[PDB]
Amino acid sequence: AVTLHLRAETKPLEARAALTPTTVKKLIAKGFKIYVEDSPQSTFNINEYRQAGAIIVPAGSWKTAPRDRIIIGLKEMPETDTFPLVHEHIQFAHCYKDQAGWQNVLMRFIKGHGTLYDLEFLENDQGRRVAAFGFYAGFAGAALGVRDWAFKQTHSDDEDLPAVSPYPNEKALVKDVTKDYKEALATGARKPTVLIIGALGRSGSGAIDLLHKVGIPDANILKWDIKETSRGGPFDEIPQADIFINCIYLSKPIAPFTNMEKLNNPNRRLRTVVDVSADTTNPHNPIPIYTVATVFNKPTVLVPTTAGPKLSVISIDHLPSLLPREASEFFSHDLLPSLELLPQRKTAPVWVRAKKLFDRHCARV
Amino acid sequence: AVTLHLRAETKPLEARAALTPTTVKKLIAKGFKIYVEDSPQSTFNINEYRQAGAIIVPAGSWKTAPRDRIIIGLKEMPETDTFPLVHEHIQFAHCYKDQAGWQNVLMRFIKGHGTLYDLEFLENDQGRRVAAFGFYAGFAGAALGVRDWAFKQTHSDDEDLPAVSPYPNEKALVKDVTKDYKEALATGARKPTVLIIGALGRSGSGAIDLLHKVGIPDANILKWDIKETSRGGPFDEIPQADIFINCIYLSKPIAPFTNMEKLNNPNRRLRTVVDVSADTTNPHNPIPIYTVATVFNKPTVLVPTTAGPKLSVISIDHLPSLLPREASEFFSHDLLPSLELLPQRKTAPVWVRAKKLFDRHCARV
Ligand SMILES: NC(=O)c1ccc[n+]([C@@H]2O[C@H](COP(=O)([O-])OP(=O)(O)OC[C@H]3O[C@@H](n4cnc5c(N)ncnc54)[C@H](O)[C@@H]3O)[C@@H](O)[C@H]2O)c1
Ligand SMILES: NC(=O)c1ccc[n+]([C@@H]2O[C@H](COP(=O)([O-])OP(=O)(O)OC[C@H]3O[C@@H](n4cnc5c(N)ncnc54)[C@H](O)[C@@H]3O)[C@@H](O)[C@H]2O)c1
Ligand SMILES: [Cl-]
Repeated sequence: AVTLHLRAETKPLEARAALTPTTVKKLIAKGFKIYVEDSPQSTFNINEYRQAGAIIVPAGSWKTAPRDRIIIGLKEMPETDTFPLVHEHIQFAHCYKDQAGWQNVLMRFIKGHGTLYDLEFLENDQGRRVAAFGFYAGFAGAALGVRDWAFKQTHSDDEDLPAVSPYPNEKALVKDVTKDYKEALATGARKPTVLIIGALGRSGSGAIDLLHKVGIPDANILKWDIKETSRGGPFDEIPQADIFINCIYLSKPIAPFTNMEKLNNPNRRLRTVVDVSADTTNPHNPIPIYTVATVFNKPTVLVPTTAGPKLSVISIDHLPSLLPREASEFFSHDLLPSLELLPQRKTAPVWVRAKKLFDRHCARV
Repeated sequence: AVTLHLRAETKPLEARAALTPTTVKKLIAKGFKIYVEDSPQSTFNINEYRQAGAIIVPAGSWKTAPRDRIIIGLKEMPETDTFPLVHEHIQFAHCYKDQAGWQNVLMRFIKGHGTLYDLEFLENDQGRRVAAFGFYAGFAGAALGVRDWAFKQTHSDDEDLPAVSPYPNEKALVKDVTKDYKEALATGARKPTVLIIGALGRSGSGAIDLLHKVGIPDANILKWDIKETSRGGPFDEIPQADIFINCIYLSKPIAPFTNMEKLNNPNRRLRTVVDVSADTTNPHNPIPIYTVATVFNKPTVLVPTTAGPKLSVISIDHLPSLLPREASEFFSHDLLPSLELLPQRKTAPVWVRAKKLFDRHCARV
């Protein structure tokens, strides 16, 4: 009879939810009791949770909720808040990797006799995260990649892709990319060849998924993972592709995929780099041709080349925000097996690892 | 505007389908035209396919269907069919690994100018299968493993687990297993510990799923993969578990996981071994404790031991046939993205690889 209480998000702009109406309903089928906070920034209507069996409660009511409820939320809590945290919480606390005030954070739990299970460290036994936002970052990344290539075909070099905003569902995004894509083809541009390094992961998968839905031929989509890069870069297949999408979780050092001298070639076809990895400050960044982390309001940045057509990078570090409903559905569904195991949290190693990680980190203050 | 024609299976006791009413409905929405044969032996009611929007046609219609329709089936043609095969066919034809009659099968295509796209060699660019039957193999294996362990609590050593028969659905199989599991716990047996090697793969995840659905604590389920076995065998944890489920894909020699010397021990708790891999014939076999390939009517074989309690092996090589419905849903769902590229089969690499494989084996006659 586990009880869960979905905290409304307070980080501004944040529209994703850690439980969606669909998983709330699955959870109720399993005998969970579920409270959901009314949150007007959430991309899900409160009515959808109500049809699903949720008990609707006011925003912020977690604070005064009985200490049997598990508080589940997605992003970290207000800085303004300094009161002791008494419940077990599930959330991204962003305090395990020395982000300043991480001690304040843990202090509030220590003083409350409260527990943090950190979404970011829910792993299976082999070290893979159970729930991440990969797919839709890759999906959204690819989609702006296409809109950027398309914009370069229909507008002069001195206009940049304008400021982009989130979409209420996937079908609305695909229609808009599709429209821009068809406009590009009317100018006589060749359909893009799109190179994806790291294609077998979550984001690679989403990228590929977007491209199909948009209508780029399958043979136009090159799908590289470990074995295709193993010789080491730079790779000639990068300047030659129209769009290059870097998905990939960087760990090892690794040689660069491409560099300024290979890209300064008047035979270069590459219009658009979409760095889903966005490991820009890393000293082994496989694509060191840019520095700016782009954002929604300014989604692309020029790569100053001496030769070839105008080349731009997308390096948004918050891509799944483009599609909050779908990023929330896939993530909640990724999380749900482990949620089903909350009645066993005191012995299930997914939950025990996360409690021990918490223990290890409190010992550090 | 592809047309697909779902052929009725003729292989004795084959109840699965390559397309389910559910993927038919998704394919129709992408603008495919789908005809479904009305099947005596299929686990789906023809109404389900009719209400998904298939056109219903008699058994055997594919034989004279126009050559615009792609004929999709699951298993092999009757050995006794000799007429020329004129269509594009998608199925498991089993003639690429030199099975007796492989030329005869190919000859039927050569005489007819047909084309085989073999379901078994449908793979991505990194050489991994797009669609296999792993999950419900592991799920059905685990059910049978838990049901054997339990039988050994409630019955005597001279009795073996009774013959099993396909189930109409998951819930039914789960209700049986749960009941037998509940009775076994009344005898004061310890909740079993189940070790799964190959846990991360398709069959591993199926095995984990069943175990959860029957209420085996997550902490009792030891989920091992490539990392956990690198030190190499034998492994002391195998004799110490109640149940061991081998879900590995075996691709090179590796030291055995266990052996009779280690099994021949007063202290051993291991009661039931489920070899889902069922690589009995292979020299690399990592559990060579048994020689017999068990079957539904006789699903365990005795392992003779000189010490410890009664031990059995389950080595059924057609586990997915016990849940033909679910097995079909999961297969058809995995194959679905590939079926969506059929308009592009002449250039989509996944299909071009299969056409290429076919032209290679044809040249061989
Ligand atoms: N920009 C964003 O908004 C955003 C959002 C979420 C995640 N991410 C980031 O995206 C990256 C990947 O996410 P993911 O979930 O898809 O990881 P993932 O593990 O699922 O995929 C990583 C893939 O890249 C492959 N790979 C690793 N190194 C490689 C190399 N040298 N050459 C070729 N292939 C290689 C891996 O084998 C794997 O298939 C991570 O850095 C993640 O933090 C970014
Ligand atoms: N018995 C049946 O009815 C039936 C039906 C389908 C498949 N299978 C068999 O199932 C086996 C696996 O099927 P799958 O779809 O789960 O394969 P899979 O590739 O999806 O997963 C195989 C897993 O084994 C792991 N692994 C490989 N070698 C290992 C080792 N030495 N130690 C530990 N882990 C190892 C891999 O990392 C992978 O996670 C295959 O041999 C297939 O032939 C049997
Ligand atoms: Cl073209």
